[PDB]
Amino acid sequence: HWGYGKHNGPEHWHKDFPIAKGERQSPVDIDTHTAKYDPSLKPLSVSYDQATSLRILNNGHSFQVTFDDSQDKAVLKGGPLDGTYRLLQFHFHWGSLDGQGSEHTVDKKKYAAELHLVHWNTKYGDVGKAVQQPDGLAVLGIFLKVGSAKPGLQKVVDVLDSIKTEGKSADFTNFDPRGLLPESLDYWTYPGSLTTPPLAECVTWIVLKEPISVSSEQVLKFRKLNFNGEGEPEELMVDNWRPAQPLKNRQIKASFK
Ligand SMILES: CC(=O)[C@H]1CC[C@H]2[C@@H]3CC[C@H]4C[C@H](OS(N)(=O)=O)CC[C@]4(C)[C@H]3CC[C@]12C
Ligand SMILES: [Zn+2]
Repeated sequence: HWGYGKHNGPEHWHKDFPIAKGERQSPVDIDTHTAKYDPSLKPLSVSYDQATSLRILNNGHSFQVTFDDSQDKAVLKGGPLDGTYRLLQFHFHWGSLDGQGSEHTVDKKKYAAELHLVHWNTKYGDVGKAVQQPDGLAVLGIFLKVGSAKPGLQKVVDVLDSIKTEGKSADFTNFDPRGLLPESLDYWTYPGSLTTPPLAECVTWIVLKEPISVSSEQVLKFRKLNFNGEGEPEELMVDNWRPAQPLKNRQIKASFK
């Protein structure tokens, strides 16, 4: 039932998922001047050398690239995290136009899109158990601006024609997510939630300061995806972002001065 439209979008989600009005909801506006530099924060450890991508899927809300998370092959550690988080999938949020699409904002600035690399804490054994824990998930968030192409994204863009509508999936092996990362791992971090139903308050957010640049042609291909299933009225998969939620009693910490 839930989606991003007038009648089922973010302003409606609290009816099925009352935690939507909870104390640690995501995304948020990152007020860069209010974020506290924390010299105690460790550099983020991103270990993706042995990542095994499996499939690419249109779930009717985004598309995701799924990984083998049955072993510690692609893990996030350090930064604000205690222990080891396995990469499950990455997906994106994007806009109908370049001036919107990101879920996090930076001083109220919206980017064209936001990449989420979703990881779960191995101490909880499976992602279903991890989403029931306040430190279950770590999501690495990367902003996309429009300019030069990101060569590492092109393999993703080129298969989207094969998963146009909700339910479609394809083999997507040997995709290296290191090709999606910016130079700097400087980050902001805060305790938050999933940004779609069920909006579980299980996420340590790690949002990189440095955006990646993608081309207009790359993001145009995201906008050709469909929310609808094949044979239903065509509704472009655009504006699949939740707006910024109240920060309430939280502190955003910066890894950098
Ligand atoms: C209730 C469940 O079975 C959980 C276990 C794993 C969860 C998924 C983990 C991956 C995240 C990514 C994502 O969240 S985000 N934007 O905060 O990274 C959309 C929700 C979704 C699909 C989650 C939906 C709820 C799932 C399926
Ligand atoms: Zn997301």
